[PDB]
Order: sequence, then C-alpha cells, then structure tokens
Amino acid sequence: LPPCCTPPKKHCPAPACKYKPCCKS
Repeated sequence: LPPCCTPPKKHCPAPACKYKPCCKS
C-alpha cells in the first residue's frame, strides 16, 4: 500500500499501517 502517512489512509487502525512513522512516533 502507498505511504500510509497520507490524508487518504493516515489513521493506523490495522497492522498494515504499522510502518507509519507518523503514527508510531
């Protein structure tokens, strides 16, 4: 998937968005 750190899918509800420095940090 594309950069999770984006308006489209910024939220990190699922694991797929575990590599989101914007959500982890």
